[PDB]
Amino acid sequence: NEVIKEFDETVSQMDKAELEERWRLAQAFNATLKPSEILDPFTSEYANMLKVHERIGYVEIPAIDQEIPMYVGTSEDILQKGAGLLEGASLPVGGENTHTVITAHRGLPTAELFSQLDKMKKGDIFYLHVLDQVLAYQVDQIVTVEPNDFEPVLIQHGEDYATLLTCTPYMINSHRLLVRGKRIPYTAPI
Repeated sequence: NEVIKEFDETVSQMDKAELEERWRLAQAFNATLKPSEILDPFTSEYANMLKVHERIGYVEIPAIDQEIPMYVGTSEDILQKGAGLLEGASLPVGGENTHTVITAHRGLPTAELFSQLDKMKKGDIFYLHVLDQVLAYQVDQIVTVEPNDFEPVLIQHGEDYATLLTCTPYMINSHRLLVRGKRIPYTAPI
């Protein structure tokens, strides 16, 4: 809402060369990221090039009428206000051999957040708005796993993936719902 408008307003006032340089720095990070143990979020400075007044963009999910601001990390402060980029995952700038993981609560009293993520189906398309770029991902896999069974958020060579992660069943939170999309061609209108 206000936060998303503010983000896009700020970006539109930024220097084209700086936007380009920031983007390449994110790509460099994604090109050199080593596999690491990725923990369940519910129970740094490395993304600084993406930060615009602490936000790194937003995730747009037309299937559930959501546009949710994104931040770095999964602390409770972050998750009370938007979605968080998971520690150890790729930055949300795409590229071959990348897998970004974006997490949000299955609803809060005053924001639906990922409450309706269970409504998403294979073929649905969601969009990551990062700096002045918009990256489209099409849902190709939906699984629910125990917090201990987290292999599906790992980097797969040759692919460009983005997973939306929340808790499930609603209010029972015994498991995690992972909605995986694969990059499809899309560029924001100029």
